[PDB]
Parts: sequence; C-alpha cells; structure tokens
Amino acid sequence: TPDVSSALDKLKEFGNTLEDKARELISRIKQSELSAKMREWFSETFQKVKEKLKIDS
Repeated sequence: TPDVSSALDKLKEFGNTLEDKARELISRIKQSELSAKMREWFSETFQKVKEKLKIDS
C-alpha cells in the first residue's frame, strides 16, 4: 500500500506490475522468509529490556 507524491505517477505501468507481485508474495509470507533473521533479532533486543525493567524479570 505505497503513499504517493508524484512517484507511482511517473512509474504508472512499471509501478502497477510490482504492486500486484507484492499483494501475492507478502499474502502467504507475512514476516516468514521476509523476517527469520528479523524475528530472531526482535526476541533478543526486546528480551534484553524486559529481563532488566518491566516489574523485575
């Protein structure tokens, strides 16, 4: 869902092609083989904060 400011106006024929390929590849993945290294890093960066602060652990 890309927010335009004369960007998809210039690439209107090329922009419409990889807009259909994004609602197709992400509808099935949805942070799976897009993340993997990102979901390991989120349960690591947030876990360092939570064990120190919150209430205690």
